[PDB]
Amino acid sequence: SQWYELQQLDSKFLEQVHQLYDDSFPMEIRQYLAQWLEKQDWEHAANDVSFATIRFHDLLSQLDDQYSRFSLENNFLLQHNIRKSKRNLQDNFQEDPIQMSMIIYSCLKEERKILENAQRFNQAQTVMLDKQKELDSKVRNVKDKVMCIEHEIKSLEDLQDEYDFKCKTLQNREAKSDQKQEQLLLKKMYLMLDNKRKEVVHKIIELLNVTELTQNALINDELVEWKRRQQSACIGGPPNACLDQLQNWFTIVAESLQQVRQQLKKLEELEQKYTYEHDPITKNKQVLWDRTFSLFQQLIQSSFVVERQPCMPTHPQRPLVLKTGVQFTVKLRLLVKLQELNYNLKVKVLFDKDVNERNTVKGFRKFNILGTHTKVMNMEESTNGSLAAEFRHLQLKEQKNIVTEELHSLSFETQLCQPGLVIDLETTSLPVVVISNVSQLPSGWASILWYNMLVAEPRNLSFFLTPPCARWAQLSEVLSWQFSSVTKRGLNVDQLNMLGEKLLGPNASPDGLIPWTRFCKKNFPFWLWIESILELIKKHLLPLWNDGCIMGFISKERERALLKDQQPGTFLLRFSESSREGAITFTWVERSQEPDFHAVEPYTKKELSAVTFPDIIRNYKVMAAENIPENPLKYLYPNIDKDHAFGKYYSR
Amino acid sequence: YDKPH
Ligand SMILES: [Au+]
Repeated sequence: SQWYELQQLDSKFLEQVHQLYDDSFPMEIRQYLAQWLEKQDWEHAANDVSFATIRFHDLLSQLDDQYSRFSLENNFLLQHNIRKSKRNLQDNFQEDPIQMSMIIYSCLKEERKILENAQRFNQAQTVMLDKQKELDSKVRNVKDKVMCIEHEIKSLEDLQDEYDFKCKTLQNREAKSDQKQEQLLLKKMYLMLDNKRKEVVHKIIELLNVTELTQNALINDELVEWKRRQQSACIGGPPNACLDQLQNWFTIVAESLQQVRQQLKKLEELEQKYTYEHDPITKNKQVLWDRTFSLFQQLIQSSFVVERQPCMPTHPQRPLVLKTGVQFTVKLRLLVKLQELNYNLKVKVLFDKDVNERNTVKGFRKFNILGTHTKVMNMEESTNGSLAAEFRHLQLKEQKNIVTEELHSLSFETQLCQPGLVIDLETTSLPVVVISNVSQLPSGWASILWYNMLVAEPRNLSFFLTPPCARWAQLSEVLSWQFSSVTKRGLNVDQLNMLGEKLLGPNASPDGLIPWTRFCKKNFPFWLWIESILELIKKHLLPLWNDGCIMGFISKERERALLKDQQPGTFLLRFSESSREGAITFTWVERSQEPDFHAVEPYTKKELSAVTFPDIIRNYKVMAAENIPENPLKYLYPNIDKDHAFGKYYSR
Repeated sequence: YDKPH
């Protein structure tokens, strides 16, 4: 069916499919009666009441058949849903089937566009793809090699045992002198052990060499990259890759090391049983045992990371910003994962531990954690499980009696206790910002935005003393992101450009450079400004904004640019640059016996809370040159009819 | 801003 065909597209189209189904015509129906629907001549019914009415009841009857199909399967849910869908459909169109037909028609019709527009497979006729592939190889290698060694150690151990047994046998029985020259039958046996031992030692070394080398990539590339993405991701960037891939690489090399350790033990047990001047096991004994633990210790300390940065469940929109007295959560996790580690790692949270500013910086506020300070890392069934501790129940508290842009950090300590084995693990979250009142979130978020967009390290906490600058090519992206995360759409080239200039003047360059002072520093700043627009958009213009029926960012300069020489009615929707509250306004052109340009005093939520913007756009009215009221709003930008465009949004 | 609400 056309329905099926759609569910077979890239998540970018099926996402638009989503935005075609609301409670008016429940998608539940569009799917459970897709073959019936796709069949009917909706275009016709959209024009003839009787056909429409006939089909409306047919549609209802088709629902009844579907209800009974579910009754058989006892699918209590769908029975209930179908039931509701029918009841809805019913009292929404049983008096106007012509419109329900028009709905189904355009809905199916708009689906095709998407399948037609989804054939961009023409524009489809290795970066990380290859990288990821190599690591799997080295890692796999390390693995295999360990097993190979473990296999010769066993062959090594056996020979020695026979060998021993054979010697003992001779020197334990009842011209014999010349026959005692059989000592060579031993001399031979020895040259074997020596050679086999030297061999094992070689491989164990080679193995270490490799391992370390492969461990460098894993910890110095993969780990670092993932950490950086986690940052952007927390800042509104693309979804961060889960750990599973790392968690696997780490966990594998880890097992290998752990085994080499066992191998080293096995080797000494063979030394006890037998040694000699220049025995390799004895010579390498130490170096090896040490190289191994060295690698293994580094490995497992690198694996202890913050999987979910500090976040307040109440303001999930702003991760790294913590409000005093409000509860928050963080989640730690060890990328290694060995059963021999379950419940053996008690993790403790420390706020601002090892911080200079606690003394260095003057006034530097100081807070104290209040909830549960310690948690033990458990396993939790993912598709691969994972070894991690999570902290719900954390509260920050002010211990009292630059401005609020001071950074603090959360510390996580734990330790591995085993036989004559003890490793201390510690790691910290990205810098945090503590605030007292909600009003600071925007500002606070600004800091986090700056910090994470520029720094790569997890600690400095003094970043805002010499705030770097930002390459517009970079600030611009981060900004789009701020939108493409509160709404279904980000900022575009045109919108970005206006913003570019309002920061870099006219000579806007991808390599421009914006000081942090020209971002969150006679009326309020940029970020605070951009922020309050997102506020407005969110609580008063989402659909209009999402559907792209808002230009939002044009300079009054480029404003007329497009508005000059254009359909008299034509108007434009933009956000005010003036208001320190966030407001939109419109501008349009008129002919008055060149073009005349007009714009309304920006509308703020103060208004929009009383009358919908679309409604305002609808009933607006001004004095025409003929001293007779009428509203100049005729065409949206590319010549769309006022009603044509904002039609669905109209209150009534 | 030349025109009123
Ligand atoms: Au985050």
